[PDB]
Amino acid sequence: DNPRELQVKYLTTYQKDEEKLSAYVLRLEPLLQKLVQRGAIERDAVNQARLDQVIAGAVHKTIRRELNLPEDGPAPGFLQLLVLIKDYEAAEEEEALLQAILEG
Repeated sequence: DNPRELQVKYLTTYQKDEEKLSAYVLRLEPLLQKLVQRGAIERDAVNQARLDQVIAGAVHKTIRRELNLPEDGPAPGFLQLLVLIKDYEAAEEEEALLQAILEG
């Protein structure tokens, strides 16, 4: 309920085994915006905070590279990050289709 408790819950929210990364980011977003409301995070840090937790919580332990995002660079906005993830998930689906076919 209080800001620290909200922070702990956000930081310990992790991507589920069979959850799409895009669904994961969508699930995180309300929690992040609530943290902004309660003063636990400043507006100007939101994008970085978002990216950080995606990186921390993702099943893919090197997702920052898969999305071609470099450290130190500026954090993408919400919609930009979602589009990067959509493109990534499309490519992953292509790889899965190929594996299923070759397995014929």
